[PDB]
Amino acid sequence: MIQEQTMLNVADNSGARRVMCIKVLGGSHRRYAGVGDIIKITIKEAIPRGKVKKGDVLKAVVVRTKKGVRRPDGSVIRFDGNACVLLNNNSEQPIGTRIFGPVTRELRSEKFMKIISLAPEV
Amino acid sequence: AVQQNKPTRSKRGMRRSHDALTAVTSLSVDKTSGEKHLRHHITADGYYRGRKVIAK
Amino acid sequence: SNIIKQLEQEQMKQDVPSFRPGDTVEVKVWVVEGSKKRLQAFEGVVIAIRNRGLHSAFTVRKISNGEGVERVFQTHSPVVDSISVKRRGAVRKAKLYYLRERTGKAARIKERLN
Amino acid sequence: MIGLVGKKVGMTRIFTEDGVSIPVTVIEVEANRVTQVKDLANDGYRAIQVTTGAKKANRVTKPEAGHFAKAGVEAGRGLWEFRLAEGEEFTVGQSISVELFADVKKVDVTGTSKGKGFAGTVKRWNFRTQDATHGNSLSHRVPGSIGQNQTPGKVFKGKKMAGQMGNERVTVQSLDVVRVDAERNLLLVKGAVPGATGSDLIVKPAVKA
Amino acid sequence: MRHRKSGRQLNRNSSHRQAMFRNMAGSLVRHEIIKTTLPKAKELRRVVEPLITLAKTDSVANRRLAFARTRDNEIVAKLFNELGPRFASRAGGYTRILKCGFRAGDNAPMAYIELVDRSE
RNA sequence: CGAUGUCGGCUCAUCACAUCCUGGGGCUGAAGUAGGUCCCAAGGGUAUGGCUGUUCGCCAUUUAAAGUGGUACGCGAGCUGGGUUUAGAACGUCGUGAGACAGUUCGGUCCCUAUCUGCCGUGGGCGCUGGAGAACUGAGGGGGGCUGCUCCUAGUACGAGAGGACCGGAGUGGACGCAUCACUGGUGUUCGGGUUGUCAUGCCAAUGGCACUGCCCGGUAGCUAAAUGCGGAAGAGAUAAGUGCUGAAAGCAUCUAAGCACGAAACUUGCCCCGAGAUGAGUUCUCCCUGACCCUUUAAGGGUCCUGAAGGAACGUUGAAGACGACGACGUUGAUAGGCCGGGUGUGUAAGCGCAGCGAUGCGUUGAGCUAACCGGUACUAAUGAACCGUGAGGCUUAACCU
RNA sequence: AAUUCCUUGUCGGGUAAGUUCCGACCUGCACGAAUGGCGUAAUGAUGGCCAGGCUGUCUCCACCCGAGACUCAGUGAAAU
RNA sequence: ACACAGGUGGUCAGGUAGAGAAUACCAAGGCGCUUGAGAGAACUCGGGUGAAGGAACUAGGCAAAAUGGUGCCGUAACUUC
RNA sequence: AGGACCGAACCGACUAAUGUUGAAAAAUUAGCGGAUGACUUGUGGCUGGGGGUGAAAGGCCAAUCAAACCGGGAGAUAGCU
Repeated sequence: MIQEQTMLNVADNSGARRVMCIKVLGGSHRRYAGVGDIIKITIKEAIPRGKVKKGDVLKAVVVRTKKGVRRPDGSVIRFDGNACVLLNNNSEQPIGTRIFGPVTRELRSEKFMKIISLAPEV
Repeated sequence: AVQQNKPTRSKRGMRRSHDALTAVTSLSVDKTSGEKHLRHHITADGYYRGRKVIAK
Repeated sequence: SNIIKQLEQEQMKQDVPSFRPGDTVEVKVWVVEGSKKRLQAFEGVVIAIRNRGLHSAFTVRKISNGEGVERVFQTHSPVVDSISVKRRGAVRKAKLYYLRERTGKAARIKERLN
Repeated sequence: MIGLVGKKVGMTRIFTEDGVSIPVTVIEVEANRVTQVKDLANDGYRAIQVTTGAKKANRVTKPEAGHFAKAGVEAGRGLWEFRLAEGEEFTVGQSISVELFADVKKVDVTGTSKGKGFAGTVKRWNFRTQDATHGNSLSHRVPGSIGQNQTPGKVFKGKKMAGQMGNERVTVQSLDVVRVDAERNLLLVKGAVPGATGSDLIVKPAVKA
Repeated sequence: MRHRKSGRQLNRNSSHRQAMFRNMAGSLVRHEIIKTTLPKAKELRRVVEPLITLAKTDSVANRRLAFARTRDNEIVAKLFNELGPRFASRAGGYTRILKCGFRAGDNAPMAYIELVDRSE
């Protein structure tokens, strides 16, 4: 499960295999992150085709978990990687032009549908 | 941190009052023979509950 | 008391397909999503036994591109369009956990066809 | 309005169209015999005794058999008492059933939790285990420091240590009536309740106008 | 702890209790009454009743069994011939327990275990 | 000074109130939202990451706050032991020098047969009085207590506007706390199957033991959290600060003196659990018993025989009840524990026989074979008559009724 | 700096930050050529700082096995 | 001090497996104990199991787990070659 | 060939854990390590009190040691207890 000091691959286009989870947020004491809810990330490698800097502090949201999406019936829909997508801290919204993720029901429960819907996978 | 002064001999009598061993009285007898046993084992004569269980 | 099993058979189906683990099940669903029904298809192999009445999980795994991509369907689920079993598996274990860390010719399943 | 008793058959998920999967607890309700009603000089109030089985007619004693003769001696599985106030009509002449819940939607259940009497600081009192390596001497399972030094001279009441767990009365209030059947004497309720599968549950209606 | 384990852990390691109760099964069929502690008399009933049930069928495929843990040269003709009609054909209840009293000079409870039928 | 462990690190308390946050609101250079300041209040609350012996400090991100103090600036018969404060080493300095040093680092122990006061579960007496049994009172104690996010009222009040609130009206979260095992994971050394080394049943097959449960691969029942369900209520009573009515001392005036009315996250209930040793030893219902004799002599005391109710105890079979005790189910007026029978879950198509293929191996008979906890069926094994304890209407009185 | 208070000097690099690490500098209150000077590899029961696998050290433990805690019998202490 | 988990000189080491004196089943050989019965809780000691995460723990990957055999391939800086 | 790489017998102290009124006058369990040497070892000797021995800690010198142990001067002396 995703938590503080976890290294992940990123769902943002031209993002590197390595970004670091520095805070799990929620204001109260928190163990692990949650799908469709925010997390604090630092960029540990930057790709020159991408739009981010190494060592920069950013806002993100969790978009796929090895724990799967499973609330309504207990029937799990599962993925073979843990990943988040990057959000702007003032203007809001996913900062990329493509997302590498399943873009499930709880991501369309956010204000983001216009920039995630190019490829629905479930 | 050690015992200072000796505990009372009435308190020794009361702590020893909690005994539960019995004088086994009366002992049970078989339905065909007046031979004694505790309420669930065989006699030392092979008699038990009017059934007879060990031959000679 | 067994009246709680009669309560699970209340929601179970009168007739349901059997395949057993490793078979190629070629599935279709209407999903409903608590809001709107729509046709979706999913294809892979069934990697778990059905099995315990109403709470049968019906777990299917795509096993492609070096990812497993696992999904629980439930065999008695009201959102199922069809199950179209078209190939046997050549497997002997029912839990199949060795397929979660293997790819291609190491996660092949094969056809039996015997 | 009084109360009723039945056995915890189990719990099974019922499923819903928009989520969640919802556990429903099933209660098998007995012919609650109404063995007694308290009236004359009984502390200015009225109360009924239910009875939850027939036990065995060979096992009875005369002080129980006479005390129950007014309805015949049965006294099985548990007696239990409920306060009879604002009930309008008298409970005697029929055995009480899930008809108590034919209009009611909310209930409170006294679950009686399954015993776990063995307890411990990690099992009961939610404390960690301390240092499996790096160095620690006989302080690996402890509720920390049980009292400050010198000046108090004594141990405080209400500390997070010792005692027993499970076997509490443990009420639950955030429940809902899912199905009633007066012909089968059967009750279904939403959510989980204390007490193991196969244990006896006490339930009373909850009402607010 | 033990919340569905109904097996008695008794005294000393499992591998002792195995060896001992597999030997005591051979000792019981030899003399048809044996004396020991009340706990040992009851713990000898475990898996030996299934072993008696196993000795009922006289088929050549069933004759392959009852042979892994308890062997003796003088049961070889009774096996798959007599243990059926004498015991296993009863369908359960192949033994009897009775406490005989206490052990000599000490507080240990003593009992005898016998087979449900005596030879005529 | 015949010997109070010191700094920092971990783990965990109790009291204040000089209030950081939470409830209340006053004054103001207070229109409104705010800021600045004031005091009624300690019931609930008051992070995390890097650097250092480390407090002290600094930095990054979180917050209703990132409050202060007492308790040897709380917790070594507490955990840790890097600094300071052991033997040895190694650098800078002063001195003729042993030494010395407002100069400094490397390696450096943390003991404890718990008596008494205390604390936390649990037996056994004495007691309410003739004995037993079933159950329930409430004098009193404990638990509980704060809060994040969003939406309606409402773009309402105030104000061109900018900006933007009380008041009550709901839904949804975390730490944290509780419960169940139903889902999802885990474990599950009474179990199904594969396999390397080897021994054993003559040998081969088939099959079992050992080698860490050999290696495992798995797992029912169970338990469990990382799983799921739920949680800190609504209401009532009474107050403080504070706001007031009516009004005399002060013919005016005045929250007070007489007499009336309101008010805070506080206070007390309600909630939830205990609770008559509440010796201030509560209360109803049901069950049972209708015997004589002797002595000193007496409304006191002692002895003898006769044979005993209601009920308990004893004993199993064993438990969802346990360290010992205490407690549940029932005991042939029998399903209390087990075996057996029909089946589940879980393993994986074996053996025996033949066939294809030099063969490994695969194929048919075969969804084979195998079973414990789960479900149902069954007296097949086991579960004393009842001994023993318990006896005979139970002392005095105030008041009424029945006789 | 094995030599340096204020000092974590002052600057650069690594880092969300870094009294630690790496590299420079001179203004060494007091290094200096046998009371030796300076540098180099395998190497070191050597010390500081990072990356990866692997992992119950930790989130957080949860359940087992073999031995003690319990109990009864036999033989039955010590410090105080 | 003891019929005490200790100390202690010389000679010997087969089969099957294996490089082997490692290591197991074994061989020849030996022993089944100088307290026994039972049980089983918070806790104490070691071993076994390990999901998802992983060095976050800690002064420190300490401790623990993973790696592990050898025939054929393929190999940096620095260097007293 | 080897003050050589790993490694039995052989040796042995570094980490960790258990033990600590013990089995124990220093062991036990697991691991890392020493193993042709500046080594180790069986057997018997030789080195002594300010003397020995020490690739040198005032460590070791039969548990003792900024000076061992026993027996004597010695019932030494104590403005003190």
